[PDB]
Amino acid sequence: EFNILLATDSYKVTHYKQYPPNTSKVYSYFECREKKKYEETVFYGLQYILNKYLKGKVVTKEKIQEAKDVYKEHFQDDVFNEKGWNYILEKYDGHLPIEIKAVPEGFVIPRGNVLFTVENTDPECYWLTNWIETILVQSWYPITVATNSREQKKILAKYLLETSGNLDGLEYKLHDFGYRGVSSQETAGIGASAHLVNFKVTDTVAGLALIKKYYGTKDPVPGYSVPAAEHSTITAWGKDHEKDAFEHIVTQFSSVPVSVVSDSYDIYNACEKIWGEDLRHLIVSRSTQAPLIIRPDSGNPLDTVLKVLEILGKKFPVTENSKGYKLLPPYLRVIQGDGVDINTLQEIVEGMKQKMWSIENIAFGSGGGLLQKLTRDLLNCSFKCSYVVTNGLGINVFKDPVADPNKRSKKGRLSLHRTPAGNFVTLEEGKGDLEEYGQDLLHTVFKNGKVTKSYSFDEIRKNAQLNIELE
Amino acid sequence: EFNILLATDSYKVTHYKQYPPNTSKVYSYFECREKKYEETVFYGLQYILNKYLKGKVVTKEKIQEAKDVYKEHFQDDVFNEKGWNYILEKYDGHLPIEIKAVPEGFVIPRGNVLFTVENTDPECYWLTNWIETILVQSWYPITVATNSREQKKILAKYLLETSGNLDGLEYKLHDFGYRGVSSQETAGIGASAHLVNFKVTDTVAGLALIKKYYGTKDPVPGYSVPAAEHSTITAWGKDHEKDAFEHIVTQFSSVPVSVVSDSYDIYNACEKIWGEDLRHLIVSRSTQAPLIIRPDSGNPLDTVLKVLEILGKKFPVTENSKGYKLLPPYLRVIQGDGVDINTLQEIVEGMKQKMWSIENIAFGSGGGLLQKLTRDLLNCSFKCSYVVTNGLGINVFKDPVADPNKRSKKGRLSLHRTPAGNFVTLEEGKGDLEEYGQDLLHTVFKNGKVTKSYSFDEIRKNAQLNIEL
Repeated sequence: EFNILLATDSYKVTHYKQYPPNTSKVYSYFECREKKKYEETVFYGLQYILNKYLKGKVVTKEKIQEAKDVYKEHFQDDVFNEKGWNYILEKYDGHLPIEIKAVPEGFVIPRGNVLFTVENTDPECYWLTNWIETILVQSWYPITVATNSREQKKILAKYLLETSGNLDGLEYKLHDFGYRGVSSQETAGIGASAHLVNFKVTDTVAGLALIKKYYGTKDPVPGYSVPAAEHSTITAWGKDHEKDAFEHIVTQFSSVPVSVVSDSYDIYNACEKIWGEDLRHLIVSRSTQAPLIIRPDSGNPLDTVLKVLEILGKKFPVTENSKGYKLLPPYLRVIQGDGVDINTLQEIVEGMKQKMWSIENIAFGSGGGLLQKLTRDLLNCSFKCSYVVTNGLGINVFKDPVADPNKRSKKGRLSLHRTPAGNFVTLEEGKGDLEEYGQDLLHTVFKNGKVTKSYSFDEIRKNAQLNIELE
Repeated sequence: EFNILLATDSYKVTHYKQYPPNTSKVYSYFECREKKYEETVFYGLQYILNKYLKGKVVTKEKIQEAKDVYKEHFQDDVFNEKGWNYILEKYDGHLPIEIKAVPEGFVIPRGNVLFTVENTDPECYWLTNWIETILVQSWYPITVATNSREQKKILAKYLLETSGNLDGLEYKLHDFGYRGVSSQETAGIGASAHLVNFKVTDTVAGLALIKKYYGTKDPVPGYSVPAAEHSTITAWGKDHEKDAFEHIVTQFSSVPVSVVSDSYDIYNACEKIWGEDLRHLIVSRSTQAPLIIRPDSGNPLDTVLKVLEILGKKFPVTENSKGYKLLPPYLRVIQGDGVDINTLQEIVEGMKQKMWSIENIAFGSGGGLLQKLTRDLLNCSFKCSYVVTNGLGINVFKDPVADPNKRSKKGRLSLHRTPAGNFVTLEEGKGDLEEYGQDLLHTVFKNGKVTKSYSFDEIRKNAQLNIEL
C-alpha cells in the first residue's frame, strides 16, 4: 500500500529542523517558469494526484512506524518528525491540513504564471507544505504531455485548414502509440489521458480507465482505436507470403477501417505491386467508412511519406480538391507512425504541402515522442516557497541566483487574474487583495483532506480547445 | 486493480484474427538492437514477472470488464472472450507462457538475445505477443541501469587517475530524480535501477521496490544525508542567509550535511559566509561529518571550478599523492544542477585539467538520470522470430529495405559463450547443433510461476565494472 510518509525526496525528512524557529505558515506555488517555444501550457493532471494520493486518511500508526524504521536505516540516524506526523493522525484523523488552490483543469495559461498554490492550515504543520512538493511537482508530466500534444494539434490544424478548407477529422490525426515506450504502467495511463485532452485516438488503453475513475465523460469512452496489423501478424506468414497476409487481414476486417504495416520487407513494392496491383480489387471496393490505411514504419519519415503518396497516386484514382491539393480516394489513407515528434510532424506536413498533397490523406502515430521524450525542463515546471509567517509577521521570500536570472522566483502571496485586454497576469506580494484586477482565477481544490472542486473530462477538453477550433 | 486484459496496445486485441490459420506457436525475443552504449545491463524483468504476470491474472470479472471497454473503444465486438475464458477455465487463470532470460545484472553487448517468450498451449498462440507491451517496458530499468553504469565508468576513471583509488565511488552519483519523473511507479523502478550501480538516493520509492521484489542482506540498498533546499534557506529572509546556514549546520553538527548555497550569490556565500563568517563552524567538524556545499545554478563546469578556487583560498588545501589538490576532510562539494552523462564527463575532465581531485566532489542528477531516456537509446525491441503453422516450424523476421538496422533475428534463439569468452547469439535453432556449448538463458517464468530469481546483491555483483573486479 502507498505511504505518503515515504513519498517525498529523502532530504525533506530533515527540513522540519531547518526552517526559522517560530514559523507558523509556509506558502508555496507552482509555475511553468518563463525562459529568456511553448508559450502557453495546458493545466491538467492535479485532480488525479489529489484523489489518488492526497485525500482522506493518509496517515496511520502503522505508516508512521514503517517510515520511522526505513529512515533510521536510510540516514543511519534518527532524524524523522514522528511527533509532527502523530499530531496529524491524532488531531485530524490522518487527513492533511493543507489547502491547495488551482486554476481550472484544461485552462491554457501563458508561461510564468501561478498555476497552483499550497499552504498549511494549522501552524503546527508549517513543514507539511513542502513535504508534498515531490508528489505535486509530478504534475509536470500530464501538463507537459497535454501541452506538447496540443502544440502538435495546432500544427495539424493549420496545415489541414490550408490544404482542405476545414478541420474535419482533426481529433483523429495524432494517434498515441506510446504504451510500450513509456517507463511504467502508471505513466502510460497518466500520459495517455493527457493526450486525450486534445485528440480522440489511442492504443494506450490504460488512459481510458484513469479518465473514467478520476475525471469522467458523458460518452462511454474518451478514446478510440481501429484494427491494425503489427509486423508479427505479417511476418508470421513467411517471407514469400506477404500478399497472403495482407489479403487475409483486409478480408477479416472488410467493413471497419484497418491499418496494415507495409514495410516488413519492401514498403515501395508493397504499395506499388501488392496493394497497387495484386490486391487492388480488394481496396477499391471498400466503404468510405472502412478505408485501408497503409502504414510505412521505416526510412526517413518525410522522404518515405512522399514516395508512398507518389506511388499510390499513380495506382489509384486521385482527385484535386477545391484548394488545389491532391486527394487519395476515400477508401485509401496513410498513417506515418515511425519517428514522429513535434519537429518531424512539422517537417512532414510542410513537405506534403510543398508537393501539393492534402493533409486529409494522412494521420500520424507517435509513441516515445508523445509520451516519453519530455522532461520537467521543457516548460520549467517548478515549485517554490514565496511566503512565510514567522513570529506572527508575514515575509515575502524568494530565490534569485546571481548567475541565472531565469531561476528567480516570485515573492509573497500570489493570485491569477484576467487583464483588461483579456490576457493573464500573476500578482505578487498579496497585491490581489487590492482588488484592482477582478476575481482570482485560482479556486480551492483541496482543503484538510477533502477534494473541494472537481472537473469532468468534458470540461477540461472544452477549456483546452484551440482558438482555430473556437473560430 | 490491475487487469492484464487491459494492459496491451489496443491493436493487439485484434491480432488473434490475423495470424495464419492453424498457428500453434508464436515465439518472440527481446534485444537491445545494434546500430556509445556498446553493452547493456539487463535489469528489471523480475519486477514485471512478479507484479503483473504471475499467478491468477484472469478472472470472470476481468474478462467482462475488458469485453465492455473494447466494445466501446473499437465501436465493435472484436475482443477474444473465448480465448481468455479458455485460460481461466483450463489453467485457473495462470498464463501458459514460458520466458527464458539472461541473469539480472548481466552486462551484455548490444544485439544479443536477452529474453525469449513462447506459448506452452497451442490454443494460446495469440498470447505471446499480447504481453509484448508489458514486457517491453523492461527497456526503462535496463536503460537507467545502463546509463547509470556508464556514468560510474567515467567517475571511476577520473577518481582513479586523480586519487589513486576508488574509495567512495558508489557515493559519487546521487539520484535526485523523484520530482522529475513521470509517476510514482516510474520513480521506484528508476531509482532501483540506479542502485544497481550506486548507494545514494533521495528517491525513497526505490527502497521498497527492492525490498519487495529482489532483497538485500543489508537493511536498505541506498542511503541519504540531511540537506537543505532553497525554501529552508530563503524562508529566513534575504538578509539572513548566514543565520540559516548557521542554524542548519548546528542542527546537523555531527552527521554530513549538504547546504544549497546559490539562493542569492553562490560566490559570496562561499567566500564570505562559509569562508569567513562561519568558517569556525566548518573547520571544527568531523571527517565523518563534512559540510557539503551545493551550487545549483550557472554553467556547471565554470561554477564548480570557481567554487573550488574560492574554497581553496579560504581553507587549508593539501596535495594528495597523485599531485592533485584536496580540500580538508570536513569540506566537500556536490554539483546537483544540469548533470547528465555528457556534462558529468565535462566537469571531471575540467577538474582534472585544473589539478583538482575528484575526491572533492559528488554529483546529483535527476531528470538526466531517470527521465531523459527513451526506448531508442539502446534500441530495445521485441519481435517474433519463429512460428509453427500446420505443424511446420518457420523462421520469420522483418528486414525493411530502407533501414537494415531494423532487421530482426530468425528462428529459435540461444545465447552462448564464444571460445574467447564473449557472448554470441545463435539463430535458426543452431544452438541445438551443440557446437557452442550450453544456452546461457535460463527459464524464469513458466505457466504462471516464476521459476528463477535473483537477489539485489547478486545483481550488483553481476553489474560490477571491470576496474572494480
